Amino acid sequence: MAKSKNHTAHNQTRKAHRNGIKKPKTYKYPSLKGVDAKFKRNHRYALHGTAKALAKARAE
Amino acid sequence: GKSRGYRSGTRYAFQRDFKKHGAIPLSTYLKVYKVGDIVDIKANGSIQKGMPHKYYHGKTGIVYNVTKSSVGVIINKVVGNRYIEKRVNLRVEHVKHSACRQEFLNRVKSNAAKKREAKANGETVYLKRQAAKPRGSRIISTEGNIPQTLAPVAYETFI
Amino acid sequence: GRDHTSKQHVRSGHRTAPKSDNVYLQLLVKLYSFLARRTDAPFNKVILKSLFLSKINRPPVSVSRISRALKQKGAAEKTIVVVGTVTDDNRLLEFPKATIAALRFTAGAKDRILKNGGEAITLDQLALRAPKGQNTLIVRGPRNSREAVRHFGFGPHKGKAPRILSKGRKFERARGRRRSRGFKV
Amino acid sequence: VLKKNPLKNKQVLLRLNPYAKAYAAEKVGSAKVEQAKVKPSKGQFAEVLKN
Amino acid sequence: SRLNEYQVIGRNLPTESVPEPKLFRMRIFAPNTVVAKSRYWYFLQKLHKVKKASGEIVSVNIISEAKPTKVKTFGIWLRYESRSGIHNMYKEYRDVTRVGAVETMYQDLAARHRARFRSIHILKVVELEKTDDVKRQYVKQFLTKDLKFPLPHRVQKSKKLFQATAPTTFY
Amino acid sequence: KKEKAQQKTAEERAAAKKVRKAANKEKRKVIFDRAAAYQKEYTEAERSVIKAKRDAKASNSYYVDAQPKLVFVVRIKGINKIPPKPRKVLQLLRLTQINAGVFVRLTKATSELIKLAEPYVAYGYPSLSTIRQLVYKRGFGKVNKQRIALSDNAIIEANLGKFNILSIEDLIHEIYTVGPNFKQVSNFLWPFKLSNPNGGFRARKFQHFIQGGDTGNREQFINALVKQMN
RNA sequence: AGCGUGCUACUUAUACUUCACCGUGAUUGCUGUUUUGACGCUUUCACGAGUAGGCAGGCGUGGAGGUCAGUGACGAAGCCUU
RNA sequence: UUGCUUAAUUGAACGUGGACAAUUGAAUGAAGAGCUUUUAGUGGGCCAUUUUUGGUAAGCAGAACUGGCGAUGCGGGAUGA
RNA sequence: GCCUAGACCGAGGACUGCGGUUUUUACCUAGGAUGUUGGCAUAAUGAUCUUAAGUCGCCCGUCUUGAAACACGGACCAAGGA
Ligand SMILES: CN[C@@H]1[C@@H](O)[C@@H](O[C@@H]2[C@@H](O)[C@H](O[C@H]3O[C@H]([C@@H](C)O)[C@@H](O)[C@H](O)[C@H]3N)[C@@H](N)C[C@H]2N)OC[C@]1(C)O
Repeated sequence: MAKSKNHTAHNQTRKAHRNGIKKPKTYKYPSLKGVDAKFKRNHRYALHGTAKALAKARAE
Repeated sequence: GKSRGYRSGTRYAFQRDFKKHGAIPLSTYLKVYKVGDIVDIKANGSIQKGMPHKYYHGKTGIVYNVTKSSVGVIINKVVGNRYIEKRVNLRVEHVKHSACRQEFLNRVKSNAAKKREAKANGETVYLKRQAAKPRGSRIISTEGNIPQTLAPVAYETFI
Repeated sequence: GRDHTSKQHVRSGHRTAPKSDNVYLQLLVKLYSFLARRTDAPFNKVILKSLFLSKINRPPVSVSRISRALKQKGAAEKTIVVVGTVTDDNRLLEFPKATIAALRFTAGAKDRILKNGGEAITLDQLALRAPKGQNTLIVRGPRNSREAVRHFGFGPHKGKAPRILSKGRKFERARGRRRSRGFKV
Repeated sequence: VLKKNPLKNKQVLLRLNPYAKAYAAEKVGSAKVEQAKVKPSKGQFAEVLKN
Repeated sequence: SRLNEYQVIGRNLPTESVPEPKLFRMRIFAPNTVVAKSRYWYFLQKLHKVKKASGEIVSVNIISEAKPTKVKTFGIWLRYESRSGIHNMYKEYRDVTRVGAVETMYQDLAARHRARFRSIHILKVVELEKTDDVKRQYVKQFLTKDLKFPLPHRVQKSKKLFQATAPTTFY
Repeated sequence: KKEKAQQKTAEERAAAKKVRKAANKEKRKVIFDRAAAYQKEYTEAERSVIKAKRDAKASNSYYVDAQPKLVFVVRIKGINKIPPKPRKVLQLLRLTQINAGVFVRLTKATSELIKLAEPYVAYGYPSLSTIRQLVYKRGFGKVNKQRIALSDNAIIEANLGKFNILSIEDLIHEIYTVGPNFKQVSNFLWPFKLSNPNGGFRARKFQHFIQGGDTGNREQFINALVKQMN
């Protein structure tokens, strides 16, 4: 009495291609989330030291 | 009812190759992966730890993280009208360097060498690849090669 | 028939005139439309499009942001240009002598500029004394500091502000926000 | 305001292609070709007739 | 006018192992050169294991009738496909060119066997030089002594709708 | 005052154009000599191919012509009921209406492109006169995203002069002999908007030319079709 | 005037080509002549199917502020009328 | 540069300074690209070729890709989503 | 290269451009039709109404995958009506 259509993927790719399918956008610096914590911890100190060394070198 | 478990439908994809069962040859564990390498994902059925999902079997991605026994690979997956950045942790038994990249680096080296040669020689070299062109003209001799006539053959039965 | 590669009859989607009905704003638009049409100085085209902007797209510019703009290397003598309102900032310890061109000055901002020997001038005066926008510096206010912007893109793990009328312990701090109440998204 | 076919309008033809005057005046379209009467197929190529 | 006879000569593309590939010729009855080269590649792909992509056409040439105003009897050997199988057959035609006899053969197998052009392979067309090489009586009866015959019941084709005189069929 | 100013302004125009015409007279010499040089090399190319064929017959050899480098592709199918991949291919060839025609340089990449669109196009190898007739009658240039008639050599030179294309005959030469800047010249040409053929098509179009239809490669008969449609 | 096949011409869709006109979108230029319209004028090109639905520009009705020192018993409003 | 790593002056990641400039490293195209807010209707579908399941089968029931009808007139199939 | 038979159209509105003939700051077929002649203005000419002929045209609204439906509401008109 209420038997109806169960499932179909008809028209679904047509809908997806109206405004997609968009590639995700890339950046020069990726987020360091999910990167190994030990590496990320030391990478903080390396970037900090580089900034100080460059600031000192620019000073003299 | 229906069954949609984690490894459903992987009966053949996760089987080992014929007469290729048993221990992993150690070259798998001696390869070195760096962040930014391009790797192919292939599940090894004998290593149940750090496996890909069946979706990532046969996909290729970028290494973004390196741990004790595994790498993190970035994959783009289509979900509806856009891609989603996926991050998968894979033990190195399920990963392999991609060969096309090493070929492309070969081309970069060769191209720099040629441009340096032309620079130091006083000429200019064109370095874009080109698709196959139509062939040019040519003259064919008949010395020992008189054209031989062929005809369609009659029908025959071999029962 | 045509196999259209793009959508037909699409308006550009950029505002080509102020929605404002102010006659004096339209006088300024007339001036800078002439200037952008006859001068090929990029400053005039930028000023022309800026006059079209809506109120939220012209955030107020504080005098402290102006003074930080004037501390750039070589910018102490520039004419600061604001297409919008310049507001006063009492957190500012000191303000220098400067020329500022703006649509509007609040009373405190104008008093502060004039007391330090500066010049608070309008955009037609700027056009008369810098028809190409020579030695100008355009300063824009913070667009994303609006309170409405806190609630844009709200969703699980997005870390945005919920749309809520009261704030307190009983208002949306339970299930869904706390692992002790089920889950936390 | 009106596109004129150079293949039909002579003035537009000469406006676009000045060499059209030299082509016409030199009768390039009906130019004779000097050469000798030859029959280069009389040998093996006559295998067009039978193999 | 439907068909012409062509020769088509081709070979494999030269390679390091085989710098001088053999040249192969075919005699093709086709409406134009595009169809002629297509037929050549069709037959070369069926006989030898060569594809179009690895070969090249060397020459395409009209083969004209030697004696276009000499009455001839031709024997034609055919392989054709019916609705139910594949058959060989031999028929005879009278014409002044090979192309004329081939066009007649195509019409004839269309008429009597419902055999379309795509279903027929022309094995061989031979000019029958002797009266003893002519086998079929439907052409043999036109090779007899002092042949003559009337054309009874001539129907004249009129240029008007209405005729003021009674019809006649004398001739 | 108005009458004297216009007479004063007209004589300014007349004096100014007396100088431009001198400066234009030198440039018209350049394009004249180029077209004279192109005509010479076309005839020299034709006679040399004839000579090489005749020499091959004598020396018991076969001369194989250089494979065609150029095709002209006409869309002869309407815009309804096209599968996605040939539809995209036809869009990438700028063939977005029935009876639109473009020039395509032949390589492996473009050959596979045209392979995809085969049951919707008619194409072949255009002759020199066909190219000239198409460019002269239905030649339009893409100037600032606008279809502009190629009615003056100034229009051609202001848009392709940086590629050493200064005249309509330079453009025709660059198309016919597939030159270094075939890409820019062919993309500058708006897709040709042809009529239906005078005399119609064959009884049924949408099957290959080989099987008696109208689609695919017809290899010298594209010129007869274009004469029907141009 | 049936069936198989080849050919020549011919017929005609809101399709294609050229031209006219309407609209939409873009586009050229316009202040010592910008001059009482610059929300205007002007050069050029492309495009036009549509339910549900969205938006835009307009037409019409009762009443209100302002204006036309507006119409009207020499006929307002209403109504009938190739 | 680093607090990570190496027996190590080994590496890892990110850099300073110097070299390579329009063939910046395949084709074709590109009424341009990117970003944001907000809200309508809808959430019964059906048909055709091919693949395909249950069923003797069905103008039957159920999936896959595509194109359509629904939402669409027009020329043709006499008539017909 | 030349000769030759018909049809449809005439947008724009001082000049400005590109070319051509050079006889020359002139002329041209070269940035869109002009010349000339007859008739009529008590009229041919155009527009609408009625009707005849040719051709095409099922009853709207609605729910629906699908309506002209042997699915539902609607005899007609005015005023009210979300
Ligand atoms: C080589 N495999 C073929 C596969 O190519 C395909 O063949 C189609 C064939 O089915 C189509 O034919 C189909 O569609 C036509 C019509 C509606 O187009 C019908 O007349 C026909 O009955 C129907 N079988 C035919 N027109 C093209 C082939 N490539 O489908 C059949 C197949 C056996 O799987």
